Amino acid sequence: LKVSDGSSEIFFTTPAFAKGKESLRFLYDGIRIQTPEDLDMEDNDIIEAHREVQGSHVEGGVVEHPDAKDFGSAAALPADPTWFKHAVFYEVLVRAFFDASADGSGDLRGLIDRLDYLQWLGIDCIWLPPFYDSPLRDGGYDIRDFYKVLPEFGTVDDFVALVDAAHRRGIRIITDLVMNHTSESHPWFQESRRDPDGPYGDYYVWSDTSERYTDARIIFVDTEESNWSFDPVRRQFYWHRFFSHQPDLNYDNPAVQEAMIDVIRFWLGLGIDGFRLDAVPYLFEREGTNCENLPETHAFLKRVRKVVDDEFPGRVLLAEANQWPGDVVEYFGDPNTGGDECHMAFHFPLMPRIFMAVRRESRFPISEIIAQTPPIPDMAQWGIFLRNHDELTLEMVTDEERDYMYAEYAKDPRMKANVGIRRRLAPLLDNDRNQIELFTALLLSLPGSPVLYYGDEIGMGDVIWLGDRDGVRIPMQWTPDRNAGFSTANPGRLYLPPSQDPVYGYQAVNVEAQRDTSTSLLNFTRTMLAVRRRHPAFAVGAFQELGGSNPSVLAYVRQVAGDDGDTVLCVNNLSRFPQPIELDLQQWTNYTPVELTGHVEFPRIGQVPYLLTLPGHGFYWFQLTT
Amino acid sequence: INLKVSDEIFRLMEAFAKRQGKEMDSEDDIIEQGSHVEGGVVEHPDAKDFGSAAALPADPTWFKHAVFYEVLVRAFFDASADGSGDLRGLIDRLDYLQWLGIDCIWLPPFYDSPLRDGGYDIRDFYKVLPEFGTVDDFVALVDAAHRRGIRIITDLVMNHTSESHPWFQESRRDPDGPYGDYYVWSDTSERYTDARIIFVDTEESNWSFDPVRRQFYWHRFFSHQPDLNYDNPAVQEAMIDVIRFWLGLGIDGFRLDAVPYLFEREGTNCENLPETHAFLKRVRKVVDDEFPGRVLLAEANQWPGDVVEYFGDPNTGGDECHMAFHFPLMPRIFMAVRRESRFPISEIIAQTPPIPDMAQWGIFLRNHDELTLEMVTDEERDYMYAEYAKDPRMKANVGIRRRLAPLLDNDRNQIELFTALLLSLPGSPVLYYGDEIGMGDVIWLGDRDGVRIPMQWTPDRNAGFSTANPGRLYLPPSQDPVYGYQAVNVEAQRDTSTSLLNFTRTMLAVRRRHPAFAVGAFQELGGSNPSVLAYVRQVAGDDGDTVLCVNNLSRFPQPIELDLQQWTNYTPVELTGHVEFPRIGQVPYLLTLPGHGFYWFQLTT
Amino acid sequence: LKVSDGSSEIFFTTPAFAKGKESLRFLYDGIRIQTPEDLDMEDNDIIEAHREVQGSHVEGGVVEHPDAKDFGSAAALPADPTWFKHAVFYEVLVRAFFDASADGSGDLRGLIDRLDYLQWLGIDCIWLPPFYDSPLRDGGYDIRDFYKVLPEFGTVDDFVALVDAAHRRGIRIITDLVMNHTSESHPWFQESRRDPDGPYGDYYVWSDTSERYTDARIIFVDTEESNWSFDPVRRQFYWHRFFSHQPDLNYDNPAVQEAMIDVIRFWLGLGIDGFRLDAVPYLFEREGTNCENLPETHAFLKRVRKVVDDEFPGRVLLAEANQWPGDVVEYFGDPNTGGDECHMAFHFPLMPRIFMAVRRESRFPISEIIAQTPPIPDMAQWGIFLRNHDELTLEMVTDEERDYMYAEYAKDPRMKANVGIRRRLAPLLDNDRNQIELFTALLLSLPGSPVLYYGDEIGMGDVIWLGDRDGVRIPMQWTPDRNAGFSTANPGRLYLPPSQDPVYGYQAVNVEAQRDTSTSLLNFTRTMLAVRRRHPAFAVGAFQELGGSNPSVLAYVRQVAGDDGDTVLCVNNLSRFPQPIELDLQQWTNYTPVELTGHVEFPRIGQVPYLLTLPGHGFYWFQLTT
Ligand SMILES: [Ca+2]
Ligand SMILES: [Ca+2]
Ligand SMILES: [Ca+2]
Ligand SMILES: [Ca+2]
Repeated sequence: LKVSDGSSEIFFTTPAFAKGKESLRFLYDGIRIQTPEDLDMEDNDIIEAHREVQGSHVEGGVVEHPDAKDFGSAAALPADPTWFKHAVFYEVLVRAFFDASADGSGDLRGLIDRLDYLQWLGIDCIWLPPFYDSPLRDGGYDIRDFYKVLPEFGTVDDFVALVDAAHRRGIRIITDLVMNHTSESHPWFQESRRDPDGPYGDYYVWSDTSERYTDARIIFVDTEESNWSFDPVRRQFYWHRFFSHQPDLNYDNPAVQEAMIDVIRFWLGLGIDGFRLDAVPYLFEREGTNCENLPETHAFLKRVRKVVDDEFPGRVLLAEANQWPGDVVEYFGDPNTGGDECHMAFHFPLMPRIFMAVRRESRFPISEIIAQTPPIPDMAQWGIFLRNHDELTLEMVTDEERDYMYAEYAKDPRMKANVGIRRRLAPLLDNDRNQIELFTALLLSLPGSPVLYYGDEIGMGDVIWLGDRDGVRIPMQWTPDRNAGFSTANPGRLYLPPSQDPVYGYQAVNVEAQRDTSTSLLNFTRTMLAVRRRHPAFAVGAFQELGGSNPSVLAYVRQVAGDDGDTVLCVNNLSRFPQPIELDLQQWTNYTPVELTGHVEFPRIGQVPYLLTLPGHGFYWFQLTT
Repeated sequence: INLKVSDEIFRLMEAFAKRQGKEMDSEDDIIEQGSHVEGGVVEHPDAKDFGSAAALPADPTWFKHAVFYEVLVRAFFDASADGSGDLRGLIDRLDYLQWLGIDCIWLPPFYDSPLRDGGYDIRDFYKVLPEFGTVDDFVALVDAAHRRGIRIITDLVMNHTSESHPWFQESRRDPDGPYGDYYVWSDTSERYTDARIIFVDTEESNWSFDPVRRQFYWHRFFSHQPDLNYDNPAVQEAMIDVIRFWLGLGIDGFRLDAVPYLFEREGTNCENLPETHAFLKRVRKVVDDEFPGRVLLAEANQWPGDVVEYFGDPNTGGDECHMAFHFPLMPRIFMAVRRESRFPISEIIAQTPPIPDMAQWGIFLRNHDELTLEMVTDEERDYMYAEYAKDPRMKANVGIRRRLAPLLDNDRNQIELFTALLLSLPGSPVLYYGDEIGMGDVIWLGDRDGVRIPMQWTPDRNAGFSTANPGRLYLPPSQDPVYGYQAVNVEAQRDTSTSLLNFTRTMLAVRRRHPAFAVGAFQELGGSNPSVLAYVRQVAGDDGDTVLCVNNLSRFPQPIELDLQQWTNYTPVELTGHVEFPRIGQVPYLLTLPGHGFYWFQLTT
Repeated sequence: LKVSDGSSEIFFTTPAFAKGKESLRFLYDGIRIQTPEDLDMEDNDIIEAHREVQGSHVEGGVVEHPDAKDFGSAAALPADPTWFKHAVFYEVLVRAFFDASADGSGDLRGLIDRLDYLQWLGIDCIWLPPFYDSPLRDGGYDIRDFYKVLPEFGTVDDFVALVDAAHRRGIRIITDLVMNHTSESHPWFQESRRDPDGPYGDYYVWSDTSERYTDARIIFVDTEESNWSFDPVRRQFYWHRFFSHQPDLNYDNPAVQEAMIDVIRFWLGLGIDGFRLDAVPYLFEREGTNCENLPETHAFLKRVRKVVDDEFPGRVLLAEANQWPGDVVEYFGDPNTGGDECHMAFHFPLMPRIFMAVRRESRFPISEIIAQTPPIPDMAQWGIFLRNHDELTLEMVTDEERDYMYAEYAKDPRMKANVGIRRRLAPLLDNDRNQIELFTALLLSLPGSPVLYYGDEIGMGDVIWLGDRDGVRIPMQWTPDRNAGFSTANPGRLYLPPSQDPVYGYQAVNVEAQRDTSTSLLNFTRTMLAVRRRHPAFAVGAFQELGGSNPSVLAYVRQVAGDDGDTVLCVNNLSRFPQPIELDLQQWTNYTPVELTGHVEFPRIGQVPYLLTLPGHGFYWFQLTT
């Protein structure tokens, strides 16, 4: 008799295969069995082994959804409305970290088991890309059910257990949430194309003609030909700002707005602490405009921010906005209010300038965007991560008018080749350890809350051939064991093969090998993460670029405002050669720099230009004491 | 000063050129033709515009006596050192194919294309994709292949073009122009509603609204693949001129793709229309009149019985396609092994319709085709219809093109058994590149791209396929611990005599010495054991080639008593070892076989 | 029909296997063949494929040897009796570099093909471990024939071609040569145990008792029990200072001395430029002494040095001597003579102190041995290589009386574990790129001629399980191809398997990958090799350790004596943390340091302590101009 599941097979009056699972369902010739003569079983027959309240339900023409009271109440933390400024974020796919169910795909159940590593690393909050139920036609960003987590990951109660356990250690949880669109398979859309006179008939934008909203540009110009697609059911055009399978929400309907914010109370009611809003420059669409950054779109964001500010105190709202600095600051809100919209916006053109600066060996590309950066509300924080494109529209922020480097990125072969490809830090810097430590020093010292991608802390690579976005979404390399220790299942049943690259593969780089070795990149990242934790000037301090005699090196002091305030000095060399520089630190005369990693005392600053020397791509961190 | 040279090294141009394995030309920091539209006419080159390739002596039956080798040009060999397989690289590796013992090479589409659908979206019918080479490089290919007895056929999508085709750009821009009616256009979507959607999960309608022409165009496949109005007489002559072009260069034939969807009529399913066969009958006419001795193959994801008429009228001996493909073959062979019974194979043969005399079936070892990704099955005529879902392996590899070795868990015995059937059963066999050395599949990079991984030649860098940086490779060679190039490759397999490659070559060389495997009659022999499938391939006439093939489908040793009194007093000679077995009398001949084993015998006088 | 050679098999009135060889001999059933019916060949028979003036000949009781005039005359270089001071040596096994014969073992024939890489790297002379005919019972150090090169490597004419081609590019050739002993299989020994009254009966030390020379210690105390072994033929004890199969030469016989120096004229007459003398503290043995460093042993070395000085001008003589500095200086000769013995002696305890210094993060372990080092003749040069033990007796130089670190090496786990094991630089430093660049900066700047082991320039590792000495003797990793591009033959027929280690293997590190990448260790070594070439103060300059305010960093100036002399400054940090140091460079007031790799100009030195800053394990190289 054969017993099979697809990848693993075992041959055997009597009434072993389960023994790394308990939980499995067995059938024979399409018959759910619980002795062979009873079932007319003959030689060389086959038994199959398949896996075994959970989901919004459409009843009488109405899509019902459960409430947060139907599930367990997760314990929250002492409310600190300014935690997101001191936080270090860790973006990671649930699919890619750990597989506890041994089903080939990383699940929530694996995430709780790996929380000891993330605390040991020194992160303060985990950022989860969308994991709700979806057909996975656009990387989980085409939500099919807001109230149902993807079954391949787990159940909602597993999410409550994660928020609980991550909270017991002092770590928070945020997630993406697509605002502009849902998937075709969402019940709201299926009701619109079938019951126009029903309650969900105007939940989406419908028009008898395509010559409407013509001034808006097509984001995915290589795949889609128009933001209007002819639905075969309703016999009408529906508005999709991304792909055809992603119809845009009609926020012109107030029930849509009330439904979307209701989903926001649902997860906040469960215990989550934050949200990154995806595709928010496209909520509202009006004729004659580009259907982007409209004032009513910002008005809805203001309403959401209060709903949280009132009902869910101490939460955080982030904004994914592929816009040049000066246009994203609008999504912080009105400056006089001190923050009436998203608490955080991401400074996208940061590394695109940092990358070009170290290749041009000059600080000017970085000093420019910092001065050009507008001020933000005091209770707000810029979001700085080490990537060039956003994980929704693989495009880089640029401005023909306000970016002097606009025509210079294409003059870089590394930039011109990795266009539209999201890559990890190590392959972006050709695995140069000196540069990896340099880019990490900048990200952990520049004004704003840093975001770390999973795997960049040990030097993981990417399989770009697997996708321009999925290539960076490879399983986390834990051990040099099978499946990189990420799953104890068959390799052919995994969601994606762990990288077997000769230099970036799990056999060569993983947490186990780096953990058991000093001078490992993992220990470097953890050391800097612990150093930065002991100094709030790295999170809420004021930025001041200092006078230098050498533009090849970027130097700046971050000082916590007030007497006896935390004052650190960061010096970063962008040249591949040793460079000297005299510093204009006369503002801190009689201050004594103390290097942070080694606690080594350096000469006391005075009134003469302070002389430092750095190697190729080196950096220094001093504490300014008195 | 110091200088970086990148595509990284810190004279400079030459020194960088030599280290990259490329030619130089190929005070005064970093250092980094087909068809043409002439107003409103899309002019295309002619067959006389290039040199003529040397052809082979006219054989009106070679397609029957042939073993085909499907190879994606992007995957065999890279000579331009650009990371992708080109034409130029293929001609170098003709020595391996001639040594392997194939007869002709089948090439997936290589035309200029934006590669939005595996090169099946043709942007220009008269320009080879620049990464693959140029039209002049094909002439050298067809020439070089022919100087050694090897022929060339390629895919040719018939039903649709790419959206980027100049015919479609003039159709949506100049509706009153000469190309404005080269495609099907509609003002409503409620037309041809009785036709089913092929890609039901990707597309929601076979009509699509162009923003320029503000009209609905017909596409049987993808939105970038608009169907062609074959009711337009100029479309036909333009397409048969495309056929005239390559045949004038020297190609030995084509496979016509998506042909059951050419014409369209309201009230029908827009499939297998009489005008579609009437058109193909005219294409036959023009190839037999102008280029005698060429072959037309019909891609048809249809059930045997719904494909036989694509051969044409049997009275004429075949006035349409010379070849239709017998698709449900291995799905029954695969089921037969899991059933340890010969009924899944013996039943399809007992219900396969006749074919014209100058026709031939096409057999390949795959469960799904390359255009779509569906497994053919008929609720009425397939008695295994529902039992495929009762197989976890079949259920897992659904819509997934997978090679032979992963399908059979790399079981050497099973691979030899499937190879023996493919090379002995009636029909011209097709070998996918990699099945000869037991290559593996990557899967994760595409349902159809998983089998399109680079040819694993040597255990050197890039599997000996390219001399370029692995980053510039179009697809990385498989580094699987069992299926990788370090484990399986042409270099190692050629050495060890017990290798699969030496096995397949031995079968190819043995089959070449016996035409009964190609044009002989088929006669299943009654066996007392249903686990064993034994058949005879006999050539009509005295002293005709008569071979006996016995195949065991159980994983255990099995005996079999056979009915060979029609061949009394003969002597079975095994082909691989030329060992003489006892002469057959009036007794049921007894044979014993290992698990998943097979014997080939030659009944001689 | 089968055609086989052992690892590769091919099955086939007719009269392919040769096609990557021409050259092969074929036999069938022990019959040298040049049609099967002629030879009674049947089905399933087998044909074997075997490989096809060269050797000293023992005639009438006398071991005759050829002369240098019987072979081709290799062109020499313009005589420069001081080239060995400016030279950078590259020790490499012929067996391990390249296999041109495709026989599984690296040959001389491969060495000429790879000479373009060694010039491109920037070496000045190649050092070849012993390659004469030998039974390979002790790593080729048990010479069986001085006049016959090992056939597995090639012929003598292949050695003349190598000396020719290496000379056309400006590179020289030296080799080891065992002085104290030969192998049992040497014809001189076989004549001694068989014909005592013959000419070779007193070529070795024979005694009827073992109670002679009792005060000498046993080197290989773990394998041998006595330096006396009872020969079964002569029925007498013969003296072996190493292993039993290595009987010591009897230099008390003057014909032995004349024969040994004759071998020296043989290779120098061919065209070689140098010799490292192996086991020279054991030539002469006298009763009551330790049979080591005896004055008559030094007297023989003096005689040899002249024989070269007179007949072979411009050659070089090196001395392998596991002795503390102060005892090895004796092998330079009498200081007043200016050099009457070996031109070079190797400073063994260099890195043993350098290793302990960077682990103790203090310059004192290095500053001590330098001051304790005695002066040497002006026309002499210390030999500095990066290893801890010598490749003959896997032991480390130490002195209970004159080594203050004597009892401290065992207190280091890395040292205590790698005892008796010769390891490469990268595994010795845990593949820390910063430390590898630091140890290389010291070796390329300290007083003396540097010696580089093959593979350490790209970061190769070792397979210590293959042998305590053979583990470092793995094939050179050229390409990620089969056999690391070292041989185009079967992997099972290779002499040793190329390292497939996940981090040190050829797939991960090889010359091809490093050559095509900036910031690669190969390019670093080549850059430093080209920088040092443009500055003779790195070879013949005077050493002066400078006054420093921080013992964590080693600083020294190397100046070519005279006006406008070459003056470089090397600063080397031994701490894993950033460290500042004020330099006492008042001797070079108004001198301007110019960093060598980047040509960056640093502040002009004056009368105030000069301040520099370094990172963890960093180093700087400045040129002192005026
Ligand atoms: Ca919208
Ligand atoms: Ca190419
Ligand atoms: Ca059509
Ligand atoms: Ca001696």
